[PDB]
Amino acid sequence: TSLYYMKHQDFDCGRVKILFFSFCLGRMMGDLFYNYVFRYVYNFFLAIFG
Amino acid sequence: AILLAEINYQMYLDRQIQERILLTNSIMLLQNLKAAQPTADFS
Repeated sequence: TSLYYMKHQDFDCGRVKILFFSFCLGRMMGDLFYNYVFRYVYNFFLAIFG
Repeated sequence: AILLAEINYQMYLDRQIQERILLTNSIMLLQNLKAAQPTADFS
């Protein structure tokens, strides 16, 4: 099943500066929605699959 | 004599109101610097 595994890619931390708040929304955007949402669910199918 | 006496007393009253102006603008400055905290974020 390791053939069918998408790794943990690190995304471009594109910083936005809301006044004095510097933080990259792209990074946690990818982290949540793919690196943790898509990733966990997919590996859950692989877990039930094996 | 008494006239320029109230002038002394009287721009002394302007004294106190200028001191109040000090107080107001200083507090406005502390308010904006509070809104201007230095962040320790490095990531």
